[PDB]
Amino acid sequence: FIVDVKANKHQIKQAVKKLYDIDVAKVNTLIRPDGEKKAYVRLAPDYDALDVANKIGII
Amino acid sequence: IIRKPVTVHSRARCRKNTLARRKGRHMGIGKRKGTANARMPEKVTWMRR
Amino acid sequence: SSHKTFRIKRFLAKKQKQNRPIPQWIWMKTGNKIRYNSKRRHWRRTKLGL
RNA sequence: UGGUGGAGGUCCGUAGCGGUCCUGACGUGCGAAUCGGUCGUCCGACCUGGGUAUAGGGGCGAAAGACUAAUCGAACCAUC
RNA sequence: GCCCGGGUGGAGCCGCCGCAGGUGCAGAUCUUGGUGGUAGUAGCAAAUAUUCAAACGAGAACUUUGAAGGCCGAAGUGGAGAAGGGUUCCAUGUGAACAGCAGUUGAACAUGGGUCAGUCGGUCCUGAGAGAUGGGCGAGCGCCGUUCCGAAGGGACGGGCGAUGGCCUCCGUUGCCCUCAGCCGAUCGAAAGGGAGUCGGGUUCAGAUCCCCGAAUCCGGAGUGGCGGAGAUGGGCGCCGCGAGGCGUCCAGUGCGGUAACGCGACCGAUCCCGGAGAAGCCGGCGGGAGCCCCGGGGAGAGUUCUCUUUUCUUUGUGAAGGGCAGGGCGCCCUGGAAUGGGUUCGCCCCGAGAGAGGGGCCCGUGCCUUGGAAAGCGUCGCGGUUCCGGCGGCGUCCGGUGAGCUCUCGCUGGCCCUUGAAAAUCCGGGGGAGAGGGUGUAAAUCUCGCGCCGGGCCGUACCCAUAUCCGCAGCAGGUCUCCAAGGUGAACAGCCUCUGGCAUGUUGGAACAAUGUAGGUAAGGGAAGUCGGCAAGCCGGAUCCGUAACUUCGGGAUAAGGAUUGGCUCUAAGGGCUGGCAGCCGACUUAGAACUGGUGCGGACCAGGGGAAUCCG
RNA sequence: CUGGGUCGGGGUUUCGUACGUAGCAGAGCAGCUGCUGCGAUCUAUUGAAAGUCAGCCCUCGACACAAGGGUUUGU
Ligand SMILES: [Mg+2]
Ligand SMILES: [Mg+2]
Ligand SMILES: [Mg+2]
Ligand SMILES: [Mg+2]
Ligand SMILES: [Mg+2]
Ligand SMILES: [Mg+2]
Ligand SMILES: [Mg+2]
Ligand SMILES: [Mg+2]
Ligand SMILES: [Mg+2]
Ligand SMILES: [Mg+2]
Ligand SMILES: [Mg+2]
Ligand SMILES: [Mg+2]
Ligand SMILES: [Mg+2]
Ligand SMILES: [Mg+2]
Ligand SMILES: [Mg+2]
Ligand SMILES: [Mg+2]
Ligand SMILES: [Mg+2]
Ligand SMILES: [Mg+2]
Ligand SMILES: [Mg+2]
Ligand SMILES: [Mg+2]
Ligand SMILES: [Mg+2]
Ligand SMILES: [Mg+2]
Ligand SMILES: [Mg+2]
Ligand SMILES: [Mg+2]
Ligand SMILES: [Mg+2]
Ligand SMILES: [Mg+2]
Ligand SMILES: [Mg+2]
Ligand SMILES: [Mg+2]
Ligand SMILES: [Mg+2]
Ligand SMILES: [Mg+2]
Ligand SMILES: [Mg+2]
Ligand SMILES: [Mg+2]
Ligand SMILES: [Mg+2]
Ligand SMILES: [Mg+2]
Repeated sequence: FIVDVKANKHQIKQAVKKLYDIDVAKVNTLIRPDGEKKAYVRLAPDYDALDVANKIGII
Repeated sequence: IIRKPVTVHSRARCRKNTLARRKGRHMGIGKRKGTANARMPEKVTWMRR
Repeated sequence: SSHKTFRIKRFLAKKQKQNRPIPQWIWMKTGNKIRYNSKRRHWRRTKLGL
């Protein structure tokens, strides 16, 4: 995901959990050379990423 | 895609010359550049003795 | 430098974002006098101050 | 007398630092001070990075009026 | 100066009477802009070097692939960082401009991508220093000053009062009182100082100690603490029971062992006090351990095979964290008491303030074995997915020896100082003994022991790091801080050649080989007659064995000066370890002597002091 | 039916005696009971081998080539 530079890892985890009613294993955040924060969100093993991406709209 | 073999750099020549030096060749007073102490330190000699 | 501060990185990001050329639909508006981007900066020529 | 030991602002000499001579090259140059051979020193008053202090009639100077951002027998900037 | 004609042009302009002025250019090394001759000229010459074939393409000296010949030569033209740069990184596309020739190429242009951390750093500490308040000064913005002309603590074990919540039990939350007591001065100051804790394998076009897999680890937290184990369960008496074992009274129980160094899995404890670690220079010598190099073999795969070569080359392993054992060190302990002095080092040094000789203890154990761990990695041979695959299979990853060898690291010991070579954060041990627990048990308080539960937020992370990504106006022969470091020769990290890795000759090529240049050489006879002046060039040069003057501050002068030798090959002699005056088995480089031999040549390239006699000055 | 050119062959000349083979030549050394190996060098083949126009001399040997191409010029 792309998030704003004012978000903690805890905030990103909570936002994903509320929005997409899923579980998050961990979060890794970096700040792109162009300015916004990029977040890699690793889900729980019992959730697969492909179906969540389906529900999102990106396939 | 093959990994080419390493170009040969043999040691047969230098090991044959080393065998000659073992026998005592090429070690005359003509073929030596350092001092006697530099070639074989007298302190080390005395230590061993 | 690999070690850099947050504000330095943000300023660099803004400067990098500013370096794109103009959109092709600009030059054929009506009240337009712009032919190209005249503020483009190359890293070899001008050294960004700092 | 023979060993041993391993001192030293010690000697030859690399790396490093410096810059003698050719008054060589170049001299609208590679370069607003470089290049080549040859040179001085190379464990100590040694060489060097970063941090920090000293600001213009002031600083700093193993002292040449030297250095103080290619600017120094008084820096640079703006104004009068 | 002006009026007409012709042409171009496309929207304003002039005559006369007055009024007003920023009103007339050939120059001012005038200002700005433009353009010539020079001139298709100077020039595109620092660091050895390129050639053949094919492909793509309109187009090839410069692109790509293959082959050949070269260079860098481990103090690199290699592999990574710091500062600085800031998208230059990666993929695709283009060839207008730029890359001083060209380009199918680019650090150019155009589209898109790319930097993932509890453990790597910042973040914290303080250093040299910087800087508020109090105070002082100052017309004033302000300045001085950093403990100095200050009521500088907003904390706490515990006790008492008052209220609340939770089974109001016991504790928490406060509010008040009693009691307890320093600060070296707020705060800032290091991406090289201090600073707990992450390693291995795999993966991308570009990211990995960060992603995935697998093994760990530090810190912090937890009403009921989740749990084990420790604190712990004994003795006496009266008994019962044949005894085993079981009852009723008393008493103890904040662990135990070793003579000792000290050991064991824990083994209560506050304010306070003491100490340690953090926390220390430069140089020398020696020893231990790794990595590398080296030698003799087993494999596996390659190279040569005109002749020879049991041949030449490549490869042949195990992380962190535990456990054990080597191996190093001890200014640690016990017995005993030594001259006929002894022990011992390369050197030293040690001993009635207790040596030798026995027996122990402690610390580091980065080495070996094991858990990890063969399951992974790698080298080969063969099958698959005709591919999109951490694909599947066989085999192997073995045995030894040495070294004043190089680098790193640990340790011992000494030398030098009119030089004595940081602070704080943080952590730990001890001395004390204020307190707490229970009355014999369901034991309690308390545990730095074992396992178990939860979490670790924020920022940086791509690439260059330099004869093209930095600074010099630039792809500038300049400058710019570091780590890694093979073989041969050789004293050597010197010079020269080569391997791993890299590169295409430094912003162009072809053909000629005049003068004059720049940079190298060689010259008959003479030998400084040249020149201001032996400027430049030239002679000498390493090592071994002889020999070495005047003068002297007695240390030097000194490599003084001056001589001889140096190759190749075949021998001899001497210099050691381990096991059982001796015997056997291994072995690493040296030194000396001799013979033979070459067209007198032998430090054969490279490296590599000309000398002497005096004067002046310091 | 002539020409040069390339290659080859001779001549000249430079250097100094090639590789291989053989040797009861070789300071010596090791192994097997006189023989076999290592061994710098030496002797014979060996005035040998190699080079020799690119700006040397002759060839009458071989090979292919050579009756071309372009631009101009009138009293
Ligand atoms: Mg630049
Ligand atoms: Mg000296
Ligand atoms: Mg000159
Ligand atoms: Mg000139
Ligand atoms: Mg010297
Ligand atoms: Mg002053
Ligand atoms: Mg003067
Ligand atoms: Mg003045
Ligand atoms: Mg108009
Ligand atoms: Mg006007
Ligand atoms: Mg004019
Ligand atoms: Mg020209
Ligand atoms: Mg490099
Ligand atoms: Mg690199
Ligand atoms: Mg690129
Ligand atoms: Mg060009
Ligand atoms: Mg991890
Ligand atoms: Mg102040
Ligand atoms: Mg700080
Ligand atoms: Mg730090
Ligand atoms: Mg003793
Ligand atoms: Mg395996
Ligand atoms: Mg990187
Ligand atoms: Mg060249
Ligand atoms: Mg070139
Ligand atoms: Mg260049
Ligand atoms: Mg050039
Ligand atoms: Mg002469
Ligand atoms: Mg002569
Ligand atoms: Mg004269
Ligand atoms: Mg001279
Ligand atoms: Mg003298
Ligand atoms: Mg005199
Ligand atoms: Mg002097």
